Amino acid sequence: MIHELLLALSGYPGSIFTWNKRTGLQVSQDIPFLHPGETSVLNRLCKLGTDYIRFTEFIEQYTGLHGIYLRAFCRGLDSILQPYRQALLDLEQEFLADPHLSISHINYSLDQFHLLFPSIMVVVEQIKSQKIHGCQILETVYKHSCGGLPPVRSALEKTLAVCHGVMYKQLSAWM
Amino acid sequence: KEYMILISQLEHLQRQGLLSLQKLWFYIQPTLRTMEVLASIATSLNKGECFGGATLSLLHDRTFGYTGDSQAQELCLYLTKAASAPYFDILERWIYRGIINDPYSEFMVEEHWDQRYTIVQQQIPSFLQKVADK
Amino acid sequence: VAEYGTYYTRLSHFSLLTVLDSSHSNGLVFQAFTSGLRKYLQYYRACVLSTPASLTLLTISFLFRKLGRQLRYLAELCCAFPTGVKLLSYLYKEALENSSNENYPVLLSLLKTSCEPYTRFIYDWVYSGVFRDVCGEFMIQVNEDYLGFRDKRYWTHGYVLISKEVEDCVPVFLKHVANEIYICGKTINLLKLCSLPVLMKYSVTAPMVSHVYLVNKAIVDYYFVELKMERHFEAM
Amino acid sequence: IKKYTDQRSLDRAFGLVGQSFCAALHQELKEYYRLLSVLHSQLQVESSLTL
Repeated sequence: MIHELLLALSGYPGSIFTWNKRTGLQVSQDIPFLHPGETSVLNRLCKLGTDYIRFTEFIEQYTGLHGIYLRAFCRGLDSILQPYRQALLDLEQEFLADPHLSISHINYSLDQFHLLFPSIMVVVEQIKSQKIHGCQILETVYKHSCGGLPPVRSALEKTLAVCHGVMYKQLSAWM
Repeated sequence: KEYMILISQLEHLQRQGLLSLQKLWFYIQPTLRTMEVLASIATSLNKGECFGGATLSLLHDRTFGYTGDSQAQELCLYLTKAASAPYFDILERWIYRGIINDPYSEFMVEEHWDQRYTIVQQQIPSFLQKVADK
Repeated sequence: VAEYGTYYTRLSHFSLLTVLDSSHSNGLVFQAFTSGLRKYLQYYRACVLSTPASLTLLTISFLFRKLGRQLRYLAELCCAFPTGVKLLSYLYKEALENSSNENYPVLLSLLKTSCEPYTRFIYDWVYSGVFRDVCGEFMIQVNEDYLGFRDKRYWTHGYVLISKEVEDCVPVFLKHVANEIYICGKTINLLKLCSLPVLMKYSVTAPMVSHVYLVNKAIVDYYFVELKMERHFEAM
Repeated sequence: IKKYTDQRSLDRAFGLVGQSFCAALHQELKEYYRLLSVLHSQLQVESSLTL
């Protein structure tokens, strides 16, 4: 389970964790010698690694429409994956400390992330449905860091900060 | 010889293996580009068998064909000028004493009413032909 | 991550084939891109030496998350195939862009090394008259020296780019200075033989303005004492 | 060079210039010995010991 759940969490397909394109990555239903009860919470644990590779695809499309602020929004959001990925490294040594680890601590470490990750997905989704470019992103992300939820307005403040720097490229050379 | 010193200091770490195949190879990476330009000089001098000043002109084409990588033509530039160091000790003898002694002639000479036209270009200078006339 | 290691064997495949001890028709400038390119390759080699400890495949893939975005740009700019002065404009375009804040300094690093042969033929052409390009790709001129004409020392000398008429792609911009290193390169030897990528752009400009003015204040003196031009005007 | 210093024997044979010629080759015989002490002193107390 222990290394095997870190790599379903990265979003990459497993055999036990089937990818169906209709739903993203999800645990396959009713697998024998596991009570069905523990898989329902497990489906929710897959939902943070599903939206995370619905996230790298928003990166890689514009890295490696068009807009010089699109890839500036990519470097706004990568530091939000920075505490995320740091908690992926925080679970690894816990499993060397003891390798009889149950999934209830794993569920607990990820509840911080559960209200941070759909709120950034909905943000990029309104961006890609209005087909925005340039400086008129910064006002859409500003009234989004006007937002509630204290983790999430800070998250949306780092995404605000990087593409305000590309505004500063222009306004430093113009003035 | 100067390469062999650095290797014997690597051989002093090599008393037991703490160096992998990559580790010593990483020290040879800046030196890779160096060792192949000294190869191309050495084989070009072995093939045509030039002598005197036509060697030094051959070394200048080697400076032209490498062009770019200015740090590593700079070393072979010191090679063609160290080669011009015996070409300088023979040169002063024709112009400041007259009496010239060359080992087997390495600096062009033809010794002198009139007495012969004279022409001197036999070894060929490594610069333009107006210097041979002068 | 095997695919991440596949773009490292493209760089080393491209650098060993663009050396000019295997060619002498391809650009000097084309060689000059590799002298900077080989410094990122050894940088990789100490970082591959630093990947242990690996307790999982994530501590390493996340370590190269940052180098990954960059390697995909920095690998596939080569793929088209830009060569010569057209490659020197292809890195300068990419150096004008910044967006990505770690793909910006490596293309900045390449730009300083790759202009080294290019810039070399400039300062020698306006201080002595020797344009030392006679080998490899890029515009080769030596100019058709005439002593029979004395009218600027020349009567044939093409332009410095003999089909496009353009010079480009080095700090300043060379869309003014280029037409004037032309006119001063004829006359320097008439004396003789009978933060931002835009910020650094504005520090080169005034030096390139200074040397043409320094060369103009030598040929103006030469004119006054040797033409006696005012005397010809008076006589006309 | 070691046998050639043995050929000059007799101080006066035919030529004074003859034995001064290999008197020089006896000075340059000696310089090769002064080396061998310096590479020897590493060996023990008085590197990587391989040939």
